[PDB]
Amino acid sequence: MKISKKQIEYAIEALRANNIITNDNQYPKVFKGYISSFGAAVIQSGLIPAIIFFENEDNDANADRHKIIGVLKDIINAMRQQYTVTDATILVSSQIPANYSMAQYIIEHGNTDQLLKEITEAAVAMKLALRMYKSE
Amino acid sequence: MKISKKQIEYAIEALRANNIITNDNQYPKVFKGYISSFGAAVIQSGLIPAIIFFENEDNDANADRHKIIGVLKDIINAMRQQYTVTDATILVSSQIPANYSMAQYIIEHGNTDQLLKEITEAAVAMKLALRMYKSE
Amino acid sequence: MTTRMYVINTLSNMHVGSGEVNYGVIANLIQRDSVTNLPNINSSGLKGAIREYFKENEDLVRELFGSAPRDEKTLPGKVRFFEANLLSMPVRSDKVPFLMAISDEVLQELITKMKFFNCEEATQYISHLSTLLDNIKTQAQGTDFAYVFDPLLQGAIIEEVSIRATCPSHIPLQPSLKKLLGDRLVILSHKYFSILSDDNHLPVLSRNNLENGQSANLWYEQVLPRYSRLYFMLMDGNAQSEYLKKFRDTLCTPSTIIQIGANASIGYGYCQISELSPF
Amino acid sequence: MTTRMYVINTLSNMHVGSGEVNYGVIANLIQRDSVTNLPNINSSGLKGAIREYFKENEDLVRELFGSAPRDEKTLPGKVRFFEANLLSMPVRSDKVPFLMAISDEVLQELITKMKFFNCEEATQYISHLSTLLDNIKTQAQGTDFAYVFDPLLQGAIIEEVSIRATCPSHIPLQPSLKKLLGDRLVILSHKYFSILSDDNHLPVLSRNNLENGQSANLWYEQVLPRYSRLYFMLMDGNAQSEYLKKFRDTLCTPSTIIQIGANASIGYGYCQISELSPF
Amino acid sequence: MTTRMYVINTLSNMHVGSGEVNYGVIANLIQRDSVTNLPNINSSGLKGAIREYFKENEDLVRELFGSAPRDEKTLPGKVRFFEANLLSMPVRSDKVPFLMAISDEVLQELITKMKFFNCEEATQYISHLSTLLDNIKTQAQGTDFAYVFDPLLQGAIIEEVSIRATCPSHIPLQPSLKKLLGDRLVILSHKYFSILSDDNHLPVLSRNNLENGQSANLWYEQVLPRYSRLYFMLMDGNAQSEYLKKFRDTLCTPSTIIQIGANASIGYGYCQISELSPF
Repeated sequence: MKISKKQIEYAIEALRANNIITNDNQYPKVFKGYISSFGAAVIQSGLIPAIIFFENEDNDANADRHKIIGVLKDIINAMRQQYTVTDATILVSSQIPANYSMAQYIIEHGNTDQLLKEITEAAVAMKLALRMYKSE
Repeated sequence: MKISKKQIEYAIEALRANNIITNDNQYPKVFKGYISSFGAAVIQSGLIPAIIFFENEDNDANADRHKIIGVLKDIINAMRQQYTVTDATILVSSQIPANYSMAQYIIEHGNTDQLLKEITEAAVAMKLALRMYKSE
Repeated sequence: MTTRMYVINTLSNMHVGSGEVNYGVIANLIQRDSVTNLPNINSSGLKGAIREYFKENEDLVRELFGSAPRDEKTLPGKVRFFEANLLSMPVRSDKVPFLMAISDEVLQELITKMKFFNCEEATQYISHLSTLLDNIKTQAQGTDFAYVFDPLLQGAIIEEVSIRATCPSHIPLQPSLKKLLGDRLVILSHKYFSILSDDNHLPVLSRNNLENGQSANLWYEQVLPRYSRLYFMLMDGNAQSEYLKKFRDTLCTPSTIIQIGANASIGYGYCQISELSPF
Repeated sequence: MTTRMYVINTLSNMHVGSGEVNYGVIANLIQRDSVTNLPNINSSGLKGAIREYFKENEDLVRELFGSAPRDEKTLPGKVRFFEANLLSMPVRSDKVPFLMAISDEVLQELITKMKFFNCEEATQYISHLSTLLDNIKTQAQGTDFAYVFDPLLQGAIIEEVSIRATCPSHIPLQPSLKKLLGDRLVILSHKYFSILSDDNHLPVLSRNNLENGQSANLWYEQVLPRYSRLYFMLMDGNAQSEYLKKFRDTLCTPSTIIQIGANASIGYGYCQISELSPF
Repeated sequence: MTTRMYVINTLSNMHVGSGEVNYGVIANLIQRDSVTNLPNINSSGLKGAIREYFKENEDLVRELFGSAPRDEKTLPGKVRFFEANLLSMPVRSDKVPFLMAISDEVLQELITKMKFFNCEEATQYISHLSTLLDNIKTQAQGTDFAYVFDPLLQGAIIEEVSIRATCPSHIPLQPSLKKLLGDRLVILSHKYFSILSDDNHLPVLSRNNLENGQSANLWYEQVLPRYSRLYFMLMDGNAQSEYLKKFRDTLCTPSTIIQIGANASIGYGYCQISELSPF
């Protein structure tokens, strides 16, 4: 496992797009813990349980916790955008619909290893990209 | 990777400049491990993840681990100076702005081959120059 | 008398830590083979662990493993230790607590290694393992498969809902092969085995450091599951017969447990080493 | 009859030290080619290892390799040992555990070396290799390529360089070329192979020395992956036919394993030597 | 018939011992020209190598090279060998494995030496080389340069000195100049060529002597990278037409390989001599 600079760029763009990094290049402190907990849940419980937990918006948490799932979808979409025709025959290169539920997308597409690898890549990229910024 | 004396002097000046060596020629003992581990992190994780890890200032580290990234930038900038400027030279003798963090610079300027070589040599110079001082 | 195959049966979880900075979830990962990316014990670590076990017998260690790092004279090691490649990994199921998971490519690598190195009892093992491999390939016809050799273990979920077991009632599993590879044996396609043996599916253990009852650190550790089987080759050099016999007798006794890897004080990596039984 | 090509099939991870002070992460580096910067074995190391294997037959080593370093008389060696250049290297894949990677420039170098030296079976190999290379150049049309010759390996990924191998249906792979270049063979551009074979992508292993459970040292070793293939030329001088025939028979016997490089006691650098098969 | 230029075109790594006192690390260093500090082979070395190749032809050796040492007949040699100067050297690149590096000063020295010796069929060569050099100087305009002659090879990186090779689309390279100076040819300043061929940049190899696993001795050797091109002038005195013809044909035959250098048994210094062609 080695995270590419392109993945970090996608993570930065997605964090800015789903209103996580402010215009002052700062983020709420709880999102680092959110991302670490998501990684731990993914490895321990599974993709479906972790994505279902962090896709919730009725959660009374201290911040908009679904934003990391939105950033995940944005990173995966950007990754699938740069897929080659050689890759498109083996990998599912389709862009994940924006309104579509990420957990529902995973479930309807089985539980393929491709989605798990993409989720793990994007989670580590989110971790590093958040580490690049300051936490106020 | 032979010892480059000029890079050693650059490392000495940068270590003094980024408040690592005290007025009495001593440094926090943990910085030895920081310098030693940075090269391994670059080799076996990637340059961007290693820089992001060592540039973070929200760390639970015994000292200011981010000072080594500033020293690295100072050594790299000193090497960009005294570059033989000619039409055929591959090396970009453009100095890294102080306002830009090191992680952003490699992200925005996507010619990592020069940056990787410079960062590796600067880290070797760092480790070799840290040995002139007391390991308190 | 020269080359021997030994099976490592781990009585607890094993962590042979690689020197790796992972910035994802698992801070400490285990060593993986440079080619097949399967968990393995580096020959240096195995030699160090076995030498540590025999440290009391100065003569045996000096003659078989070599001289100590701090010595005026250095003595070349006589016995050659090869890296311990993974053979069987327990996989969680629904019908049974755990099955012993092997892959067709792992079996191919084992047959190739036995052919190349000429183990002591290699001929019959090579013949029967080969025959089993052609039978499995004939049945599979390219598609992914999970083949068990007990009719009771049919439809078992091999750690993943996608991987369901079926019993091919044409492939006999000989008793000696069962002894070598494990009791409840499932042979998987390489896709299935690599899915089951990757960094997202290997067992992980959570650890934290407390300071006066309050947590200071928190990290995740990757371990090789308990009762896993790894095989390594031992080459007798020009070593003395007496020391070699003592070493083999001590290594292959049921009361000998060797610590391999990290976290010795908390029980990680206690193993039993068994010589390749005659077929 | 003078010049024959021998292929080195490594059974373990090989480390041939270069004696270069790195001052960086990887203190111990492996030897690399003078011109192509590919991993290689110096002919001195090859000669020393093969002499060490044949040290029991004192007459044969005196006749072929020459006199011992301490000997009142000096006798020049009759056999010419050429440096072993990397032919194919194992690269991590997803469909299969690993692929046999070769670059078009490595193939061009092989063709050039066979033309210059005129190996025993050079003509047919040069003809078929040139046809393969011309077909590859026609198919690629100057772009970056990754071509596999089994239709089942289409879309196989190279892990270090995140590309997937295509299947050019127009190009045949002759069985003797498969036996020479390795099974599950992928041919890719020089850029891809150079990235796959640089210092950052070769297997680097962490090692330490423990003193009463406390770590005394720490260093990193890089190795050439197991199952790598290397080729070298063997030119016989006015060597006696009897000793030459015994040498070839013992060297190419499947029971013969030669240790080239360092870390012998931990099973590093064990290889098999085979001749160029008739086409 | 009076003076012919010959090109060496080494197939392996050359080590010609300078035999001089050492101030430094490398115990064995290669010969260099006193004035230009460029790698060179002494005329004595060339004569010895070619004489050893033709030793089985007693009459040819006696007629061309003369009497053997400690022979009482005292026969001088009818052929005069001139010092071999380094023409082209391989240089690491990124687009291609290596590049053929010829410096403008070596080209000027080649033109000057061709005019001085009045080499056979050298008039057209001198004229075209002078046109090439004049066009190069016109394009350079006094600045350091790196010029390639293939549109594919434009933008190649010389790793050691970090200069990008541009393609001058206004200068022609005639086919005979490609045959002489080499394939994948880059023309650079002597400032860079001196750095590329100094003692810190050309390959240095560590070599060992082992005694039952104990390192008896240690030293370092430096070698000239393979595929290097060196040129020397042969003054064929008015000798027998038949022996001169046989020697020229044997030398030019692509089946010939001549060993000039030290480490013969480990394949150092094997070369293919070719004479100047028309144009």
